[PDB]
Amino acid sequence: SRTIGIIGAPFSKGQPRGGVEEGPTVLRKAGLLEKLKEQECDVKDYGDLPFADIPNDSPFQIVKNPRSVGKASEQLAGKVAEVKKNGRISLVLGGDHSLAIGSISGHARVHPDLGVIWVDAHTDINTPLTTTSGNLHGQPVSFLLKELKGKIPDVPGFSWVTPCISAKDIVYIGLRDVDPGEHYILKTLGIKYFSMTEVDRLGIGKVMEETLSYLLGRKKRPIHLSFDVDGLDPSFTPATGTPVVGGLTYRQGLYITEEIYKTGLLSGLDIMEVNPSLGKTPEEVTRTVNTAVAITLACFGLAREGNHK
Amino acid sequence: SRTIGIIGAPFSKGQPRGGVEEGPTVLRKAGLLEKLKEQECDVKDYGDLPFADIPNDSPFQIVKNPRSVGKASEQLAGKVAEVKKNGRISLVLGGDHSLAIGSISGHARVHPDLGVIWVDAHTDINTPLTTTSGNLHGQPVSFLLKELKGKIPDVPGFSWVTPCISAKDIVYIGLRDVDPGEHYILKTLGIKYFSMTEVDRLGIGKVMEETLSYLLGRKKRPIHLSFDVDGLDPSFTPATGTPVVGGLTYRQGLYITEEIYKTGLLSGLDIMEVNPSLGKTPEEVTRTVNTAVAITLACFGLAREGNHK
Amino acid sequence: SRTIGIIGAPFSKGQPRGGVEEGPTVLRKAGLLEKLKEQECDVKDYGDLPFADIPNDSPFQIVKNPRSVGKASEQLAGKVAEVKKNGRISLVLGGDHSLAIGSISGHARVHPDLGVIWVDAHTDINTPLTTTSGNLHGQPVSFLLKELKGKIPDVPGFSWVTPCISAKDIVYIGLRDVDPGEHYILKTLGIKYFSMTEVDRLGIGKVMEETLSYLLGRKKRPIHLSFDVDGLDPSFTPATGTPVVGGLTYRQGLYITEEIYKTGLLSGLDIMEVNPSLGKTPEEVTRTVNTAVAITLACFGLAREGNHK
Ligand SMILES: N[C@@H](CSCC[B-](O)(O)O)C(=O)O
Ligand SMILES: N[C@@H](CSCC[B-](O)(O)O)C(=O)O
Ligand SMILES: N[C@@H](CSCC[B-](O)(O)O)C(=O)O
Ligand SMILES: [Mn+2]
Ligand SMILES: [Mn+2]
Ligand SMILES: [Mn+2]
Ligand SMILES: [Mn+2]
Ligand SMILES: [Mn+2]
Ligand SMILES: [Mn+2]
Repeated sequence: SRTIGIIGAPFSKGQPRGGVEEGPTVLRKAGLLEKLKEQECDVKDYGDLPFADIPNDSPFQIVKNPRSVGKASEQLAGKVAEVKKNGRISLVLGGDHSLAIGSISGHARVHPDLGVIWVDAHTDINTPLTTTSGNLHGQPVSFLLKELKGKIPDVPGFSWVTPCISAKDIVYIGLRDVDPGEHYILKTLGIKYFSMTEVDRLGIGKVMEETLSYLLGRKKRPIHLSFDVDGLDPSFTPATGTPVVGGLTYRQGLYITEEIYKTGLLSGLDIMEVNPSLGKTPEEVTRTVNTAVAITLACFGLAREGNHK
Repeated sequence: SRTIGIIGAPFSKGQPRGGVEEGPTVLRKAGLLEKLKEQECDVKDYGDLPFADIPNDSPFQIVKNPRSVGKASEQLAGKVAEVKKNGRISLVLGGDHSLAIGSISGHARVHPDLGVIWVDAHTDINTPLTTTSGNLHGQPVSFLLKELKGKIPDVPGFSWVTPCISAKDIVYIGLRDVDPGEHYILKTLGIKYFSMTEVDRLGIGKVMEETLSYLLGRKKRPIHLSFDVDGLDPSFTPATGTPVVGGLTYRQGLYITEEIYKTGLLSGLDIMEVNPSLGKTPEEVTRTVNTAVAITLACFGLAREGNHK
Repeated sequence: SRTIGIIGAPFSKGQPRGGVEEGPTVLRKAGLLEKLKEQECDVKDYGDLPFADIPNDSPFQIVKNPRSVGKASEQLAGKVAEVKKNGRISLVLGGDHSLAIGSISGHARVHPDLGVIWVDAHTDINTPLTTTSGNLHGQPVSFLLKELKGKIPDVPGFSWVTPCISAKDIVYIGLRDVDPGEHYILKTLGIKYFSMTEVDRLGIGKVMEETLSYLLGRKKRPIHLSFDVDGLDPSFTPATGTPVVGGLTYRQGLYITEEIYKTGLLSGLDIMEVNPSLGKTPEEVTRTVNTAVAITLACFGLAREGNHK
């Protein structure tokens, strides 16, 4: 069938609010393993990677925690190749979406041919020289992008990085807050993206068919879904660090995942940007966490129409 | 025009929470008659059927209140034929969705040629031998289904039942919680169904056109819409006994009904599973009840674009 | 590029609740000017028109404040021609949707060839002789409509009015509460309209393409978008005087505006029916006001996918 390879990643130095490290914990305690098990799958729990804080991690210009971040992605990069090595799907319940540099790295080391689906309200493609806020959780893509190589400077922590995916091989879904420089990158590189504008025009039914035919048209290669919880409307996932209104509906989040699942080409998965601490009432934490589990499971089989052996 | 035949059915022994018997009451007191009247229709209020509790109604295996349930459907079965007999549309504001065995019975006795539209978050097609919870409110379809005859055992209360509708003559809309055995029945019998997955893919616009062309393609026969309030998202109908998230929007519920109305082939209608007692605030009761009325009326003419004589 | 011409219009005598006059104020204080500026546009703030209350404004039959209303539209009519005169888009943050008679007047005086997009949960096409409630905020269209001339009586305050737009030149979007007489006008005149029923059938993607091809098919003429905040669901714009459930989603409101913007044929705009006083919590005021700004800006360039110079 499809074997799962779990990697907990309680990292938060890719952005300001630390709580995001609570993700693996909360995710796990919400009953993620048993639920996957209730389905058809050999869950391999490679545990939570221990990250040793970098004592002297002085900024690169305005970029905070570069080494702290770059190593977490390096550590994670190795691991992710080990699970893809044991012929299993890599499942990364992350902290901040900066780890994406890591996930996609180890995955590519194995399947350099993969295709990416970036579900997120943000592009996360700012470079170390375009970032305004200066947080790394919003620049992962620019490190992975081949056509962007040369645009990216030499930052402490990422000597190891080698651009793996090309502009013609990633698709964005759920975008509604792109920085002026990120938009310039989007249109100039010719990146395929479905902002909330297109989801409204085509509906999620057409959006999914187009993303997948655009990705799996020529060849049937490995798929990597980087999933940022803030891709969905804050009424479904309120406990995120950077939420925007006009997001994807509970149902829309479930359609994407069921459709990706259905192709059976998923090789890598990451569930990012959830921070229970940032939720208002205790139920908003429940609402953001449960919704998160409700999506992971759909990726691994669960369909609203039913299942059976 | 189209004459209405009202039948109140305060039954609840098809499931655990009794409040569902409040439906006819609350429905009526919400001003259902006058509103229908405000439109074009001869409302015939055949009243609320008096159900005498069955003193000794011991379970059939794990199936509770079999006789209590089977007779309510038998009583109701008769009545429903009387209204279809007086050339009127049968309108059943029910209690629990177990009465469906009854509604569809008396209706079929008259128009054995009818077609069914099961709007519900659940299939309600468990047999007396597949039911896990063991409640009858989640097995009505298996009693009505011809291809299922032979699968259904001999249970106290339903000697009278004769499978009326066939697998190729019912359509499910709003499904998102189907039991492992129910799903096996769905796919094996080749039943037409639009789970929330398809509503997301095709949108309600295409879903309605496809359900109706699939049903009314060959011939223009009678239509029976069994409507379970939990078919809609619990933010619109929170006062239900078994609600699921990811449901149908207020607007989507209204589109189905306006489209069914527009065909003018509606012969039977049932509004089930509403239980005011199960609502949190007093307004959630108002929200679930009013939404319910807002759908009934659409079935009988009211259109968001307007009306006039 | 596209120059903006602002006209504040704190008018409320077109309906009962006065607060609607707070619109220009709240709108402005919410940072509307700077935000437009953040984009590409020469904002011309022609200020808030001073309206002198009419001491003796006795009703015309059941029509309250006729002169008070008719002059506000006359005053506004002049002004709107001045901004269209300075080759700028007319932006009218109004009070009650009765001012529409005015906006569309001065605009037409300049571009008698314009096309109209009436986004609203209501048709607002009752005549002085069909109006039941008797409020003018729900009859603006009947004064502007050519085919309706002759149906409209001679009411104090509007001798100046000359029907500018024809039945084949306006489109309604977001309708869900049309009076029996308004519906009769709709169907008889052959007016193009997309009630919530059609938005559900075609989705907003098809709705926008059809409205614009129906309007801009033959010729590429000026566009006037009259925007009533109650066109959207009261969960997005709760602080309105006459809100209805089943409305347009935040996202749907944004799609319309981005699509209208994209044609680059917008010449006139009005943002009506917002009344902060009528909101429950202080945040519902924030929710209704911010949502309003989020739409204005989309009309003038802001796109969820991004922007840049
Ligand atoms: N435009 C923002 C992007 S924040 C992105 C956050 B997240 O990882 O959740 O997408 C910046 O420059 O930090
Ligand atoms: N799978 C559940 C179905 S409960 C159905 C409830 B109702 O009538 O509301 O659809 C069971 O076996 O009882
Ligand atoms: N049918 C109502 C329409 S109220 C319309 C209000 B508004 O301007 O917001 O659309 C009447 O006759 O007053
Ligand atoms: Mn992200
Ligand atoms: Mn994000
Ligand atoms: Mn049911
Ligand atoms: Mn149900
Ligand atoms: Mn209006
Ligand atoms: Mn309105």
